Amino acid sequence: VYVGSFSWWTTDQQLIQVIRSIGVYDVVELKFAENRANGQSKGYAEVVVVHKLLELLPGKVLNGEKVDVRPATRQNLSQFEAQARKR
Amino acid sequence: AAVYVGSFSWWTTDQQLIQVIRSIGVYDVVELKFAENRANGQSKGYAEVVVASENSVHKLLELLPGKVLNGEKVDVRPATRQNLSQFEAQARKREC
Amino acid sequence: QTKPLTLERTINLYPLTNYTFGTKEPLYEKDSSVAARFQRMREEFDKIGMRRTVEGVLIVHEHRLPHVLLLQLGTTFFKLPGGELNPGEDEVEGLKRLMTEILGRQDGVLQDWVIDDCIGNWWRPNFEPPQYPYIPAHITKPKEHKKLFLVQLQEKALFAVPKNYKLVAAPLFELYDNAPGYGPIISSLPQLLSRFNFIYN
Amino acid sequence: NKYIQQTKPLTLERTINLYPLTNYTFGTKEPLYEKDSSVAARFQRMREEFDKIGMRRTVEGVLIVHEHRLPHVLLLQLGTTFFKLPGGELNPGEDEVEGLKRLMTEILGRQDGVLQDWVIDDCIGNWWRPNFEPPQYPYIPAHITKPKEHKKLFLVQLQEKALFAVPKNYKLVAAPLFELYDNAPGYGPIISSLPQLLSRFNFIYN
Repeated sequence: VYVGSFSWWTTDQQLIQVIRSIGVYDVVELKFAENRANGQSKGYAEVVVVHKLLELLPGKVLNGEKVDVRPATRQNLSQFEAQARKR
Repeated sequence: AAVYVGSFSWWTTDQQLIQVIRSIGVYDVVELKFAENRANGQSKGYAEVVVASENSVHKLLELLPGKVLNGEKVDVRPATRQNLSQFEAQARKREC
Repeated sequence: QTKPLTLERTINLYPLTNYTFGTKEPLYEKDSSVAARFQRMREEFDKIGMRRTVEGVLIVHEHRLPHVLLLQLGTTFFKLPGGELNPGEDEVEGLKRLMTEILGRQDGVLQDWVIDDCIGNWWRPNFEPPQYPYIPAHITKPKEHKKLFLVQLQEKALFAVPKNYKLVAAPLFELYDNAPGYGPIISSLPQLLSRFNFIYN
Repeated sequence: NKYIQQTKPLTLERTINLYPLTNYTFGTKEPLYEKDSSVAARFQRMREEFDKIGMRRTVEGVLIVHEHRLPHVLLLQLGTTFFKLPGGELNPGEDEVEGLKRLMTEILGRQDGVLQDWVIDDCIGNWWRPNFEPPQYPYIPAHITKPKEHKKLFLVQLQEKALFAVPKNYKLVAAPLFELYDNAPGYGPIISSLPQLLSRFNFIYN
């Protein structure tokens, strides 16, 4: 699963609490896309547990913006990466 | 008017060069410009000595060659493009 | 505190929302060209000696991260507030004077600058742009000594910026490894600030 | 019995005595091998341990000498182009400074009975590793609440003379600050920023 887009100060802790409030406690690991040069978050994350997050998580507002959740594929990573640098 | 002086170690100082120049009777040095690696400021072991007068350039060319800076005898030549090329080639050849 | 201050130095940061920003009359550089810059440096070197510059690093916090206040001229040029010390002037008193000249209020109400920490030193070996955080071994007479200080801010303050400049709060990640954008001195600040234990008030 | 001395003036201006490179010598001891020699092994152990004890805490020492009135940083060279500072991992709850003293004695401590005395009064900087990957930064990125490694650097003041014992598979070398400066490709981001980190110190060239 991929989630985003959100601001660069949206934390892994904030993202986790929003995931628990829909009923996903089976999260293994969060990994943010980051600028490697300076460590800045690119505003999206790969979440690793699925269909609970695809369904109930979108339509939630995190630090102002609405989250788009979609399944982890190459197709969906290019869309979030293209969206990242459209900012 | 100017000359190139070299070659010498990277720890040969501005003060040491000015003192040897004073020792041959030259007191109108307008600028001492060491050849340097721009990235880190290290001296490449030669310098341009700019003086106010041709009298001082004549003295530098006659009296300075052979003088010793930190164990090395220095060469001194007129500051021409050809001589700059030759000092820089020598410095590049030392860097190895 | 339990540890020596040399081993652990704690600094209070306040949020950017605690601060306000105005503008005042433009403040123009003493030198109108690079050529004129180095000519004056040369003349002052002969008449007085090494130029002594002090600059202040003023830090706020926003979104979890320290931000340094920078003066921006135009698109691409950035500098720290500071300037030249007078002959014999104390470094700290001199930086307070300069900060007041640059960011002080027109209504006469003084800022209270607190300056207790040197963060680095940069040296100009020649009458030329390059500066290094050490004196090259062949240079016994550097032409400029630039000293950087952390300036601890009051909980709240109004800064009046000369209108030819913009004041920007740059997060440390924007500066880090960005010498092309900010030059070697500003781009090194993340490293130089890393030792501080910052309290995010 | 002794006379009561005046206070040493309290200032955050730090003055540090340096001594000539040739005041320091070394003998050889038995080779040293780090816990991990491969990248993949490094990060596997870091993951495993992170689950057990939490954030890795590393401490490293910066030992400074001078030649030609330029400070030189002592480095451990393990390969043509592979350098590290003396240091390593703290044990659980171990004090940062006492831990660095242990690590330094383990790596460089003289083997002939005379106890090495490390003077460690100065923190130089901090680097954080946000993930189980190579990047480290001099700050914690705003989105990271749980960094995987915190590395702290300290200036270690040397006595006028010292004998070290160096593991035989290492070399101990003295890097002029101009060799490190802007040389992240050769030395990495931590070592290459030591010139900047040391610039605040008032060095005395004895």
